[PDB]
Amino acid sequence: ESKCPEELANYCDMLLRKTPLSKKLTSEEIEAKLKEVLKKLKYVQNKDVFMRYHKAHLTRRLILDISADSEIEENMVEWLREVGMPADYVNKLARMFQDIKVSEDLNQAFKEMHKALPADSVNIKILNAGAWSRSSEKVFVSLPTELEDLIPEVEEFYKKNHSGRKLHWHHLMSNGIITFKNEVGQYDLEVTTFQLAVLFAWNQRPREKISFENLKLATELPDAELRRTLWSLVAFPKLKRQVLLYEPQVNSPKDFTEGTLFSVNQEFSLIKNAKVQKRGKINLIGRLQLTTERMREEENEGIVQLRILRTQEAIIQIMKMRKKISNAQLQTELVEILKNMFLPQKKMIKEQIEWLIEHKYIRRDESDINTFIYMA
Amino acid sequence: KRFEVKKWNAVALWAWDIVVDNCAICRNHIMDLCIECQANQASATSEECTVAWGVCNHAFHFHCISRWLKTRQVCPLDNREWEFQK
Amino acid sequence: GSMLIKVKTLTGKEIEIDIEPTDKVERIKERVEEKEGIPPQQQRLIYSGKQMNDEKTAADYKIMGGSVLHLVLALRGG
Ligand SMILES: [Zn+2]
Ligand SMILES: [Zn+2]
Ligand SMILES: [Zn+2]
Repeated sequence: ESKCPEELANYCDMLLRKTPLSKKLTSEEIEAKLKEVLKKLKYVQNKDVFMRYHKAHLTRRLILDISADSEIEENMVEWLREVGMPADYVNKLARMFQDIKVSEDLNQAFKEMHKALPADSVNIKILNAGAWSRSSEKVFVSLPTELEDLIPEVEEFYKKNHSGRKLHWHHLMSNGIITFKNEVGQYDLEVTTFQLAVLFAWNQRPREKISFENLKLATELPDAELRRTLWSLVAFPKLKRQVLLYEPQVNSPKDFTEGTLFSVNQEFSLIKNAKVQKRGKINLIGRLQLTTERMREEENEGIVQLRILRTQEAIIQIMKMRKKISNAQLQTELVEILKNMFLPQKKMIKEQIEWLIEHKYIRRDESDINTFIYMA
Repeated sequence: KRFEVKKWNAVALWAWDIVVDNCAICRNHIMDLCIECQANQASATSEECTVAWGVCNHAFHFHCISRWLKTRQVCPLDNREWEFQK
Repeated sequence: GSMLIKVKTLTGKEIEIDIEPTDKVERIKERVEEKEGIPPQQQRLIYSGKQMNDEKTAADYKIMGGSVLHLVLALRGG
């Protein structure tokens, strides 16, 4: 049935995105196997965890424009509103679909408004900041001249369109394809800005080793991100030949050190039928809401589960000792049993009483709407 | 052993810039409410109060110009007929 | 017992226990029962909002030094 508020979110992504499961089916089945899930959400602790992991997923699909069913993705929205999902959430996602359209029209336009890089080498995408983006923490990176010179040029293009607006560049979500002349051949690499930054930090010293400390200076990427990004380039999963050959091996990015040395693997190349391809193209993406963010909500979401758990337990504890208690009397001593745990808030309480009423733990009296009875 | 950009997908976030001049019409911060929305109660007319931009590049509130079109149909500053911009 | 941790119960009463990072939770529930009358079956241990599985170790749930484990009784357990 699937219980995890997250695994649930991960299934919708599996269905809406170009994966095996979604190509091995048809719009009817899919629409069906989707309709099924939103129904089960009515039975999930805090629906927000599902919203969080869902929006995130959409963003990935929307941006990398790898949505399998462009029709549903939209439609997915209303069924998402229909089931009951919050207000500001639904239309907010909707606003996201509206931007890719507003953007296509805006890209097609920008490209023509000029006949840095070749016309169709650059593709823009301007999205609402309140809708999309979440955690806003300055993230710094050194852009190679090519990209840097484009930013302002696009910045002015939007200017004579909708004044009173300012673009804020999103390097996490931006991506592109870069060539990679190796010693075995030339290949196309699909990457995020951060990676472009790390790789390009070799251009002026093609065959030189660069330590972790220097990359921190050449790329500006804060320590953490650098670690992930490098790891993403020395250990990309399901990849036969890696792009960057690091030095003292480790099993985790956390183990990297100032002295750690990195170099452009000259023996890189794809393979097709145990035959070494000289021309190839691979993808190295799938990024997120800056790492520090991940640790943020988790840290809290865990605490919430714990309060919920304690609240839940504390109720049935009073309920066990006494047997027939009133909302009134229960509210007050609910605060004392959790005296050395935390002060339960009345919303959390209300919700767990409901939760305990359907899972048949507590029952309301016919004689008194309030006043609960400890059942079974 | 170059690494050269071959295709770039730039992504930026749309955000309302900060304007620091005043509405030459009601004489209030363009970013705040107008003299109307300020006092006049809530209602079906208490609709959002945005700013407007014209082909003359000046920018007054939205209501403070509306009440300036049922009549004088030129921009009070550069006397060149009013014309909006999206 | 190289790893000295503690289990907090509903009342806030903390209980200290000596274990090894290879010790299984199924055994902690036991060392908890030898210290307090609580039977393993009514025990649900919660570390970082996540529930510990019996057939797993403290090492798995990245448990450390004075790390606090939450003993939340079962509803259907007394
Ligand atoms: Zn005004
Ligand atoms: Zn107004
Ligand atoms: Zn004017």
